[PDB]
Amino acid sequence: NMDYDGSMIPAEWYGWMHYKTDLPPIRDGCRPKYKWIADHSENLSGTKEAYYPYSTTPNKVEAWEPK
Amino acid sequence: RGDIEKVTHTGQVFDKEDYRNARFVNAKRYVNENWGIKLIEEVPPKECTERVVFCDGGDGPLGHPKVYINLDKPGNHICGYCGLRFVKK
Amino acid sequence: PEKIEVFVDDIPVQVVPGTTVLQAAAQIGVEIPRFCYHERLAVAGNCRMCLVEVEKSPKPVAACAMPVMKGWRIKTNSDLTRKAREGVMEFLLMNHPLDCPICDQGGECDLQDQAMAFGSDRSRFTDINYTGKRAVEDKDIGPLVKTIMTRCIHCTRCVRFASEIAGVDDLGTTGRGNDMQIGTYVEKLFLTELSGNVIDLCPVGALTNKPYSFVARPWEIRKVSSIDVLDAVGSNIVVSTRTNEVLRILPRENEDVNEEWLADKSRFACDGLKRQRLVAPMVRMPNGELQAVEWEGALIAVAKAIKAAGGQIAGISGQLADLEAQVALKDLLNRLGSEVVATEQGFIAGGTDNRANYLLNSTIAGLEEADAVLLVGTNPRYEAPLVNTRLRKAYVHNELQIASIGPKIDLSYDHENLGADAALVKDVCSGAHAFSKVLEGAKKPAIIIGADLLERADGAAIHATVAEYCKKLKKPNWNPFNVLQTNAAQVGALDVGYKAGAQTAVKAQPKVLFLLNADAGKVTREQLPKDCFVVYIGSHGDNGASIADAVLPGAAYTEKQGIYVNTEGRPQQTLPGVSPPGMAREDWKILRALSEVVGKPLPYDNLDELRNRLEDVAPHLTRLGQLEPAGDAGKSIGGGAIDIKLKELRDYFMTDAISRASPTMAKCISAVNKQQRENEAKQ
Amino acid sequence: DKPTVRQPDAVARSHLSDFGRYVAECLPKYVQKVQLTAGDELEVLIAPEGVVPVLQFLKDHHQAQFTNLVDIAGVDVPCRKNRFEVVYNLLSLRYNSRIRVKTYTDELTPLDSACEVHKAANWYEREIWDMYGVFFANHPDLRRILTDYGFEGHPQRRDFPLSGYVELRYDDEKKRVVCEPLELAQEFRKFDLSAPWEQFPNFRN
Amino acid sequence: VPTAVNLSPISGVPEEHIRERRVRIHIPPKNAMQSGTDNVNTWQIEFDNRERWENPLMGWA
Amino acid sequence: AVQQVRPILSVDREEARKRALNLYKAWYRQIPYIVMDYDIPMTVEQCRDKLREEFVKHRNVTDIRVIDMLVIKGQMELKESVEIWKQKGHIMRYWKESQDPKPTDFLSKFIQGVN
Ligand code: SF4
Ligand code: SF4
Ligand code: FES
Ligand SMILES: [Zn+2]
Repeated sequence: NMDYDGSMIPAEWYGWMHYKTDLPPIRDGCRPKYKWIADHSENLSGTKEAYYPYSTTPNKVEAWEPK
Repeated sequence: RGDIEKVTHTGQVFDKEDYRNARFVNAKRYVNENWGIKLIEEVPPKECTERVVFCDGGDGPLGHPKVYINLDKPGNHICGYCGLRFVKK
Repeated sequence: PEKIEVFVDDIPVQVVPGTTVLQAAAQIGVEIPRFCYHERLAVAGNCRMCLVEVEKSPKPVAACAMPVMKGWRIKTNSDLTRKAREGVMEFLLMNHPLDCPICDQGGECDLQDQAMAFGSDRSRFTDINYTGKRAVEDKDIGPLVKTIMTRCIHCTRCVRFASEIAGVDDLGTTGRGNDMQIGTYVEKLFLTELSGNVIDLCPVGALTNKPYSFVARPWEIRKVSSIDVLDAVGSNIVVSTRTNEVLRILPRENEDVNEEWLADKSRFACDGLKRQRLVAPMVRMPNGELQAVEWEGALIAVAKAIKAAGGQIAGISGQLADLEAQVALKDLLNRLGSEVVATEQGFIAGGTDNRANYLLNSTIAGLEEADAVLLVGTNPRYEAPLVNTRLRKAYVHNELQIASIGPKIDLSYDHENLGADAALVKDVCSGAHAFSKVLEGAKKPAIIIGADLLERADGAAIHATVAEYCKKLKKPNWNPFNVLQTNAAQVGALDVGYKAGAQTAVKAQPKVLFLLNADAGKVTREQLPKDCFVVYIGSHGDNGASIADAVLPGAAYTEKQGIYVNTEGRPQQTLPGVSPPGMAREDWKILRALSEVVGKPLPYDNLDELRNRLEDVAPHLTRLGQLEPAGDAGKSIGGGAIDIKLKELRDYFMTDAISRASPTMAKCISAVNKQQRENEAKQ
Repeated sequence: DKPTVRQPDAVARSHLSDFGRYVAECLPKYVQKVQLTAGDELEVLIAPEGVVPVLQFLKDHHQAQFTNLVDIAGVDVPCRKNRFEVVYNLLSLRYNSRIRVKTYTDELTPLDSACEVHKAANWYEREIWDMYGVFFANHPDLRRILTDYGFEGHPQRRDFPLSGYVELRYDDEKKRVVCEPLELAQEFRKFDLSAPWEQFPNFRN
Repeated sequence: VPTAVNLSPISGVPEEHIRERRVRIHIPPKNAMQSGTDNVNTWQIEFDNRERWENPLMGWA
Repeated sequence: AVQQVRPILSVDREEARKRALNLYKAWYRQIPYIVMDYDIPMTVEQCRDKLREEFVKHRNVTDIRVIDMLVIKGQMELKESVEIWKQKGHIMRYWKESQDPKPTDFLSKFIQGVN
């Protein structure tokens, strides 16, 4: 209560709520369901569990390592 | 927290002496749990009879461009787009 | 002789009668499309793209190999020419795989650009749905190449390059018709010091750089002109830099030096700038360990060791050092009262004053016009491979006959070995041997001497003997004396005034010693006294840096701007395409800062003032890309057998420290030894 | 027919050809070369000293009533001896047409202002003052119009870099918006999109 | 007027880039993997490459 | 060599020198109205010293068209300072009050960074 926002709607009901499709996901047999599809998450900004970026490539110049 | 010391699928992790782990005291590190390598070697290879086979991603127009793989060489032949493996007995 | 008139695109032009349609077209400016015509290879008619319509002819002619006659009107922009080009390359593109996003040649592929210009807009190939296009298996040609034979268009450039320039005939054309595959019949490795150029010569990119595997894209690449320093040819290259990282080394066309050709060691050593680098200044603390310190503390430690030396100071120049660091090192040693400097590769005594004793006096572009050459203990296939390409071109075209002195070597062409004794080196200079009569009867003779015989003392007299024979072989605008060096710093150091003896600094017995990019391993700690202080200035950690009491990190040849002088004497300057990593800086800046910390500063604070100081040294080092003709070169022969250091490919791969640091050369050596051990297991 | 290829207008080509020869006959001193480009547009390349009368002629002749001056465009070509070129685009409502009058200007050579003829140029040449840096003599008000008040240099000159030379931030020990040397967080990745094979054989002559 | 005209104070360039940068006039190198010479057909001015670095946040140049 | 060009507001060097001295006089009169109005932390004498330094770094030019272009640009800055037409952030840009100075000796430049 008093914490509702627009990010609580999952991916299957998002097109039904935004009038993209007239088919609810109860009878929408075309929507896939794979093993790697994660559950829906809200916007976690302003929270200790937010996103913060980083470099994905590792170090490309290696030093000596005298020993 | 184990997400700071977790390694991504590109082989990247910050060291314990690095100053760049100070950015993760207030926001958690995002590491994708679904590595593409494990989910592409979980798919078994497809046994085929013809000398050449065609791959299109398994979706038609929604997959990759259609390419032809030769199967006369023994072993597993990997499609360079989707990673599906073909084999001829 | 006379010039015949041909009307190309309704434009009259006077051409030599031996020229073809495409040469006259390139003379007036129009570029006729091609896939198999390379001007350094033999002509062929297999790609059929260059079809042009000449007047009063029933069929179009191939412009690459049809010689012109008087009165022809060639129409490049005709309707029949464009129809023929569109049909021919539609046939080229009916069986090409849809591999453009996973193809490393894409963005600079000839087939993509020749479809956007003089190509059709849509594919007429209905049969993609059923009984579709072909696919052929990949052949493990080598560890340097990545072969996807489905993308090959059968243009026969790689086979002509192997059988014409590379020398070995491992590549071939198997099969007949639509199932023809351009590859080796068995699982073999194609090995040449020139396989990287095959990636250059493949127009579609079926043959791909395997160290440059999916790394970047050609529109993204910042291209910077540089000169490779690992070989002594001084070949002009272009370096691919994107987002402050080296990607690959590609040839840049200089007709005098390299002519679109690059060695495998010069090309596939871009990984060596990434591994075993030096990023921090290191000082050997008295507990026995080399620890990384700050720049100012390392500089004052080297200054305190210099002040504790008190007159016994010597310095050794290496193989990767440029002209400017050698000038700064010699200026620092001469300002500190030390008259001894050293170079790693040795030389004869008294040959410093005249350039012709250490110069490839015949031009590398002129060596293709030689009629008979003599090799005195050198292997130019591995020591300086573009000189071997020039000798192969002169062997193919100018009917060159070549005799060699030393052990049995493969020069990628037919040659006769006279022997291994040095006394017959006198005999060719005496006139008793028949090859002396061959050299005297030749129109443009030459004698090529390796530098490792000039490292020897008594063979130095051999040098003088060859000079006497050059007084019997002098020709107008042709100097027969030739000395083929190994590293790119020896000629520059002898131009400055270095004593090229590496044992000279050991015999001087200094208290502090300067190693400037030296990794040859000629100096150890047991030769030096116990109070020595070895200072390393170079960029790569190796056996030169393993014996150093103070390690100062430098920049590589792609990270600094520096003049290098090759064997022929052409001084060329590299360009800083990528910033140095860590706390590494330019070497002459390290020497100037050391002069500031010690107390006697060098008079130059900028690079242009250092070029002015080089002008004060010698005016020919200031001008770049211009070679002045040197003068004439100016006796107990020892009984030692003549030996060559580079006799095989595995010795050629680990010549230099940058080539030592890279894992590509280790992969090549492992693949070569694996192929040899499988051959020995099968036999 | 050819549905992909654009069909031109023959009567507009004939009318602009006759009017271009008429303009080249009327002013032999200032008109340097009259050309008719593809797309049925007439370009009258003129001398710099004829910048003010020719437009006046094109304002005031009975077969040249180019009442509107829609814009003035400057093109920076550094390879030429006279660097900038200045393109006046004029619209005629009476004869329902357009003309382009092109002149060349050095970095220091003036241009006589067309504000006595067309008042819209009262700002338009100001833009050419700000973007390129050519002085317009007899201008009622010549100032920088689009750039910063403390800006140095001219932006759309090709010698000027894309990202400029300086940046602005906020500084608390001075309590002011301050000027700093330019450092991008990520540099502008230059793409090499030059064509290696020529496509148009009609433009090499 | 003399034809040798210095326009450094007019162009708005800072003086440090005037006294420090070196300008290379060159014909651009042909791509060795491509037979086309249309991009070779011009000369061009380019400026000397200074230091690039990695930003500590995310890893750009 | 020799070249015949159209002049900008002056024929010879003496008129351009007179225009530069007119700029110096007008900027001298405009400085005390700049100081009291713009809310800047610069004393009037520091402003006049900065004006002198701005003229000193352009004393070296000799060409009259370059001098007159500098006169035109200085007149534009004067017109942007008579009417206020600006803020205090742009007036202080001449002093470069935010840039920390860099050393000129080679040892400190070697220690700090490659620039
Ligand atoms: S060879 Fe050329 S056309 Fe074929 S897939 Fe590669 S980039 Fe595309
Ligand atoms: S592999 Fe490349 S170079 Fe060799 S024939 Fe095929 S397309 Fe030509
Ligand atoms: S270029 Fe003439 S047939 Fe290939
Ligand atoms: Zn696939």
